[PDB]
Amino acid sequence: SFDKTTFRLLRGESNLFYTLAKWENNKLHVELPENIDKQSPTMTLIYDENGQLLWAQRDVPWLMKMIQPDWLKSNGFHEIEADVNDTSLLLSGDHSIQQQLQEVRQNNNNAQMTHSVAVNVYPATSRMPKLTIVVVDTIPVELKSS
Repeated sequence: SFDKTTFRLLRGESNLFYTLAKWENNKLHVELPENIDKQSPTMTLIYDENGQLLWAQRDVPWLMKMIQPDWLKSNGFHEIEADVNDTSLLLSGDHSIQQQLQEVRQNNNNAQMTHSVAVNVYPATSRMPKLTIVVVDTIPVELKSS
């Protein structure tokens, strides 16, 4: 389930990467230093107006397969369910949550995890072509803080 905090985090990251991105010589450039890459747990994906991926913050095949093409045309919100192993492949970043994730695995037979997804479509501007930015919250809602 979405909460206001998640809405702001996802939208904020979307704006961060839209602002960071630049189009030059017919190509998208996302010059991303490491400390900003690790700043947030979220994972950002950027597609062109035809739904083709231009840049991914991290490459996680199972998740990419779950982002439906028809979700990339207009602003929206979506939730994707996945098993614990897939979530571990998506988080695979900072122990804190990871430690909690293993706790969930042990104490549940086949717990289902749910990941929050926000889609933001940016109309073309004088300096950037039309872009669709997808931001995935890598911390499943079952593990969210209160």
